[PDB]
Amino acid sequence: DILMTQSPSSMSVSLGDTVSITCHASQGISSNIGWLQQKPGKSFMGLIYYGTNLVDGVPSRFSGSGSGADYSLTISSLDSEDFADYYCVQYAQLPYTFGGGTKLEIKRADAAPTVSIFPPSSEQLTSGGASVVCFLNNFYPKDINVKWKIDGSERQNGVLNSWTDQDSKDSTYSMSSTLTLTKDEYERHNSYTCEATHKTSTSPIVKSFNRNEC
Amino acid sequence: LNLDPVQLTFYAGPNGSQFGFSLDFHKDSHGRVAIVVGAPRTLGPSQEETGGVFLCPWRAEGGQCPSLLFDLRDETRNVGSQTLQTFKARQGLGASVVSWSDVIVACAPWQHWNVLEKTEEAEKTPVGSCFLAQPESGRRAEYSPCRGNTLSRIYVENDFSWDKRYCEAGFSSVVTQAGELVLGAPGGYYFLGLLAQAPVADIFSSYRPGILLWHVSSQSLSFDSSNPEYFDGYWGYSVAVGEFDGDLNTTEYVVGAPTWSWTLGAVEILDSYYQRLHRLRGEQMASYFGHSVAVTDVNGDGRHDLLVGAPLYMESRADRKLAEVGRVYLFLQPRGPHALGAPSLLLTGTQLYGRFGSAIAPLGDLDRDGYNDIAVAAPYGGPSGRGQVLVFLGQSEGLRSRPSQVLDSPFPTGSAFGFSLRGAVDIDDNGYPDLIVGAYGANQVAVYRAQPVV
Amino acid sequence: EVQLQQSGAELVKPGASVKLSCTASGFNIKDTYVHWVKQRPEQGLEWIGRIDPANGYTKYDPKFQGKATITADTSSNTAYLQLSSLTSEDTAVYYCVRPLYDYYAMDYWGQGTSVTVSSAKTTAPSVYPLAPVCTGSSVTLGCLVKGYFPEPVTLTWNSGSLSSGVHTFPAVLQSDLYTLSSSVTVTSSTWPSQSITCNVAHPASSTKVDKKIEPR
Amino acid sequence: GPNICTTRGVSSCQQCLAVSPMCAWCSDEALPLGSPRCDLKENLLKDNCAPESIEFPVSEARVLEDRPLSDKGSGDSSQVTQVSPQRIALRLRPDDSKNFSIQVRQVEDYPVDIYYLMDLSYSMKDDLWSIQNLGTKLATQMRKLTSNLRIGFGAFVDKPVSPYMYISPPEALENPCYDMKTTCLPMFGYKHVLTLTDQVTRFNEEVKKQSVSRNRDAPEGGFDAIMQATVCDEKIGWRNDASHLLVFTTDAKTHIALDGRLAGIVQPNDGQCHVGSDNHYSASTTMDYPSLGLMTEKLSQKNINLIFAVTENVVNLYQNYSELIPGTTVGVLSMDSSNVLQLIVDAYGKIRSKVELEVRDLPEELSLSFNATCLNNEVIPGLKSCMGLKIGDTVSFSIEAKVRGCPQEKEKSFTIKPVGFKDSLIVQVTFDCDCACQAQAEPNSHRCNNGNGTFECGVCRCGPGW
Ligand SMILES: *[C@@H]1O[C@H](CO)[C@@H](O[C@@H]2O[C@H](CO)[C@@H](O[C@@H]3O[C@H](CO[C@H]4O[C@H](CO)[C@@H](O)[C@H](O)[C@@H]4O)[C@@H](O)[C@H](O[C@H]4O[C@H](CO)[C@@H](O)[C@H](O)[C@@H]4O)[C@@H]3O)[C@H](O)[C@H]2NC(C)=O)[C@H](O)[C@H]1NC(C)=O
Ligand SMILES: N=C(N)c1ccc(C(=O)N[C@@H](Cc2ccc(O)cc2)C(=O)N2CCC(OCC(=O)O)CC2)cc1
Ligand SMILES: *[C@@H]1O[C@H](CO)[C@@H](O[C@@H]2O[C@H](CO)[C@@H](O)[C@H](O)[C@H]2NC(C)=O)[C@H](O)[C@H]1NC(C)=O
Ligand SMILES: *[C@@H]1O[C@H](CO)[C@@H](O)[C@H](O)[C@H]1NC(C)=O
Ligand SMILES: [Ca+2]
Ligand SMILES: [Ca+2]
Ligand SMILES: [Ca+2]
Ligand SMILES: [Ca+2]
Ligand SMILES: [Ca+2]
Ligand SMILES: [Ca+2]
Ligand SMILES: [Cl-]
Ligand SMILES: [Mg+2]
Repeated sequence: DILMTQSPSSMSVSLGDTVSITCHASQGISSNIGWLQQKPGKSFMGLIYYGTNLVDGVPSRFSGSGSGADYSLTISSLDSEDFADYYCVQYAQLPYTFGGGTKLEIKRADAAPTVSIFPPSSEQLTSGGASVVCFLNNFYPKDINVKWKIDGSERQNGVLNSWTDQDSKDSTYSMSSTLTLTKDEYERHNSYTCEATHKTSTSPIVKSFNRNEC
Repeated sequence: LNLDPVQLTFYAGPNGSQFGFSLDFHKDSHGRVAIVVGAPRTLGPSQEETGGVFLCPWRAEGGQCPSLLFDLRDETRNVGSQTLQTFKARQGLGASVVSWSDVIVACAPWQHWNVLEKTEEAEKTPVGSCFLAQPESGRRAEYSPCRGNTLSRIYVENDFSWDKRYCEAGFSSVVTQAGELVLGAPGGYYFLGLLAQAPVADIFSSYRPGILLWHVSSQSLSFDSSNPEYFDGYWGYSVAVGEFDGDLNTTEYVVGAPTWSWTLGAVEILDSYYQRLHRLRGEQMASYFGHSVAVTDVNGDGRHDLLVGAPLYMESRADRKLAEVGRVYLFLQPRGPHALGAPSLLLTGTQLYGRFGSAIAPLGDLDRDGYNDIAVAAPYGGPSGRGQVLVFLGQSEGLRSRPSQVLDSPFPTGSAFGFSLRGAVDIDDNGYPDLIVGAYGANQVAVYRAQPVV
Repeated sequence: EVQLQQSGAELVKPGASVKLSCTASGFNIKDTYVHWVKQRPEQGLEWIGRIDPANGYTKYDPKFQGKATITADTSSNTAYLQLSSLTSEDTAVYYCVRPLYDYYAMDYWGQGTSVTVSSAKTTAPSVYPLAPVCTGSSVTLGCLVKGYFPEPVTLTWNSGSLSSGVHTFPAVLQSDLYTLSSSVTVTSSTWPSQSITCNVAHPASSTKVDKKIEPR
Repeated sequence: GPNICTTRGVSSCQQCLAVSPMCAWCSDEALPLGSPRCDLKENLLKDNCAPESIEFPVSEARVLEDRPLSDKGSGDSSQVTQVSPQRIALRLRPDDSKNFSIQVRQVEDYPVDIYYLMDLSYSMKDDLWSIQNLGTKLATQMRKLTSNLRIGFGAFVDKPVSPYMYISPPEALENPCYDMKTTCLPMFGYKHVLTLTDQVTRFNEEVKKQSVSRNRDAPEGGFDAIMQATVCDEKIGWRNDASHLLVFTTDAKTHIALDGRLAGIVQPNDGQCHVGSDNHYSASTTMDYPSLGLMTEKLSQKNINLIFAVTENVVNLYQNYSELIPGTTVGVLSMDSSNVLQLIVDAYGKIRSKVELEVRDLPEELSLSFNATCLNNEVIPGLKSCMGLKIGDTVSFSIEAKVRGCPQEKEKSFTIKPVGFKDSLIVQVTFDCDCACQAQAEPNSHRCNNGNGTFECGVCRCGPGW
């Protein structure tokens, strides 16, 4: 099969910018390439076919170019609706193969996360389980790391993370981490911590609580 | 009657190009009339015959014409694990030309096409192709509705049904007043013959160079058949349009099928969905009834009439002998919804092998008497066999039985003077419609200007 | 206009079989190729195969040989994707695609059909309040929704009242069941002064439980 | 009494004879003033007219050549007689008529040429097998009817050009049967194989080396082959004094004139020979199929009797063509040509079962009428063609020649010939409108108004210029 190496994985830019996605193929495909758009939580829309031809109904700020095995999609002067996912696709050979994808994200000044740790609930503990929740809200850039420590020692088994898309108002991301222990193992220990590593601080932002203690 | 045979105008093309094989009038965006001439054996870039088109400005002195340029290079596309190729050698570009609005449509009926997939192939076959140009803007487009990418093995397994590989699309062509291009393809469906229609606007807007295989969603093709009467009938050898069902919102198609039903010949009138409204059967086998058709109201009742050329009709003569002279049939359209009856008039040639009826050109109202007139070609007629064009004037009962004027060929023997004809347009703006006659054997076109009635 | 209206979201068990539909509106499905594409967040977009509804001929990616079966009925102007011997890995959204002009392109896309394979039963969620630990100017509460199936759920603070400054997070599959959480941020003067409530509705099992957040 | 010879009042001898075929003129000096000189010949001798001065020519008809009809067409360098008489002298006076006779015989043991023109497209593969002994088997059966048989062979497929011909891949051009599991010849239009010869085993051995080809469309280019087999006299080898049989065998429709435009061919068929030393038809890819009219002209010009030997599925088609090509015979061919021998023998009998007369170069002022004697001495008025005949039968016709007025030219000759026959009857016609006394007149005679007139035949005529 033919590998479609689409770069970059994502990019942070602003309205009015002139950005350019690229797509490299494992061999010459002679302009038999299409470009797609997937707006968040929605289906697809064709942009380019045969390398340079606009699908009917597409603004002219979109444009395609390239030859051989290297092609590029360019968006002159970004609009607000242009922040979505984009894929290249080859049809020079069967099977058709797609690129990895490229998410266009909103650029803004860095922001540090607001950490908050929540001990297990009284109702949940009486059922036999114990879940410590840690919320990391409103930060930028998207890259972040969460580390769970029980009695000062790192813990990796039983964690469950979840992220949100770039918020519409402030262009910040947020994260939810959940450690789930049995009630019996939750009480063998006392300290419970979630560490947050972000580029907005060399020192990891820490929040914790001791069991029984308040 | 009042065409001037003394002061002619001659346009000429390259030797051996068959300049004059087809022609039509062309009005630019400002209403200026020119002549588009096809030359289906003009040499391409590789010194090989490919065909060509010429756009002749109107000059009373005639002369040479500039070329209307089209891409003559063979094309190759590797896509979908296949190889598409077009072959323009000896394609015959300009075997038919037609004009509508400010657009010229020139077709290459014998352009070949094949598709390669590993060891298999679609087979190199003449699907034909038409080229579209807007001369003032330089816009270009193509239309090839019979290209396919099915491999040869599939047609064999399905008994060659819907086999569009030998279409020769563009063999005949015509454009409706609304802008619908209609192509005749007499080799369609394994030589049964088909029609292909699409709006000129949608042909332009859906075309991009290098695709070779694309969709024109608004197009509509005729249908295959299991009836042996249609086998090898060359349905689409000639095409025309007119109003025949009373409803002025629908355009009806007229299709010639000169070998229909074991070479009996036939002409059919259809609606734009290719459902049949009437069928005119040939009178004599191998006479090529349907070789040519034209639509014009000759008796001034506002209802389009129909004439059919049978250039090889053999007239009965003394001592149980037959003489190939050709014949033209005229069918007057009856009032309201009724069938076209028996022929109203039979015009029969005189010179042996003259092929009277090879072409039939509506002239409009030549003598300005209120009735439309026609010109019939006998490209090998006349006392010398050099070719004649005979003019017949309209009247209240149809057409005159005798010609008002005969035009003898001004060219040498073998020019096929009259093989192509086109009238009903005033090229010099004198108020009278004129007549352009092609003589592809001499690589020339002659212009006959109409004058006030003497 | 060219529109591709696919069938509704499916929910099936492993080993069973499902058959999706793609109906052509505004055109004849016989006109062009019709492709099927599978989308997963990690693996991305994968091409299943194509059918030419004019003659029923098909092509397939060898990765899907056996599981995928593409058919088409020109009568109802509809194409089909049948999937057999389903698996966890066969959980994705499926699109039908056709070209605009170029015979081999991929320009028009259906809305997409969601498929979910699971042996899980209809299980109701378990709402838990999340109060902070024994200070600043801002205060953040939360709510936990654990162990329900299938999706989705609607979560609202004070029944649509408190809306701004709220984050509800996408559900996550935790061993055949889903889990979701939502946070909410106000000022220190607001709480525990005013009574904030987590409103969780799960229509599948038809439940609307609500927990009030109590401090510690 | 007063007849139309006198009551009409003539002025000269010439004017007298042109009144009625019965009038006579008396060129004698001794004749009463009131008595006429233009009367019935009886009434002239009744009035003492010197018999030598009587001008009364009589319409006659005497034979010049009168060879007897042959009994056997064998032997001779075509010293055979099948029409008798071969030349007569006809003489008519103005508005008169005279009758004469002609005998026509279907001579026994007449030489025969048979050129076998065969469809060799793919469906005739089995036909080739069943005719590998035809040359000898046919020689056996024709030996009962003629001692001078010559046979030949040619084959056709169609115009070797797209779209009739498969042109891809390159292997298909050398072997059109490549995508099957066989080998066939490359496509050929028309090839001559065997010039007419009496060595019949040349037919068998040539046919055994023949094989079929293959093309795309059902109609085939057989009419191209019929034209070349007709106009290439020397190459096919027709004899000047033999019945020419052209056997055309096919199981399919045929291309016709104006079909070639699907191959880009628009040039009309010129009706000339284009088979060179390679024995292939060299204009196949550049010249259109011939029309039925042009085929008729050449067949009649070369005396070729065309035989459509076709299968049941196309017998109606070719029966309808044969009605447009008079003189053409049709027979039903089996799906493997196994019955072609009896087909040819019955076609030859049908060809020689008719005697149809033809008139050439008949003057405008001459009209002819015919009474036919066919079968057994039965007269059939107004008929010039006998049918239902057998080899050796003889028929006869009674012709009457009536002339209207008297023409300017006094000597013309025309021809009576049976359709397809070599022999003919040459009728030399002389128009006897003058008097021999006119070739001895006195220009500027003293007795005629003081030299103002001319004296001829006993009367004074006004001289030239008056
Ligand atoms: C070779 O040549 C023959 C002779 O022409 C063709 O045979 C003729 O074919 C036509 C068309 O099919 C037939 O026309 C039909 O005639 C019918 C009446 O004919 C009767 O009387 C004749 C007397 O000779 C009989 O032979 C015959 O069997 C019938 O008993 C009509 O009823 C038909 O009318 C219908 O069709 C026409 C369109 O064709 C419509 O306009 C009518 O409204 C109606 O629907 C029809 O006119 C003709 O009868 C045939 N003649 C003979 C003698 O058979 C062959 O077809 C031709 N073959 C080839 C291969 O070329
Ligand atoms: N659209 C339709 N209704 C329609 C479709 C197809 C046809 C048609 O003609 N098919 C062909 C199918 C065929 C058969 C044998 C072969 O090798 C190659 C092709 C057919 O039967 N031939 C008749 C015999 C002839 O054999 C070759 C020869 O003689 O050299 C070739 C054409 C007619 C009508
Ligand atoms: C052909 O036969 C007809 C008889 O059917 C001949 O016509 C008759 O000729 C005799 C001759 O004296 C007349 O008395 C009759 O009145 C004629 N009958 C007619 C004209 O009906 C005719 O002369 C014969 N002609 C030839 C050339 O043989
Ligand atoms: C003319 O016919 C008569 C009988 O009607 C016949 O006796 C005579 O011989 C014929 N004329 C000739 C020249 O044979
Ligand atoms: Ca209409
Ligand atoms: Ca009319
Ligand atoms: Ca007029
Ligand atoms: Ca004019
Ligand atoms: Ca056979
Ligand atoms: Ca053929
Ligand atoms: Cl000139
Ligand atoms: Mg054949």
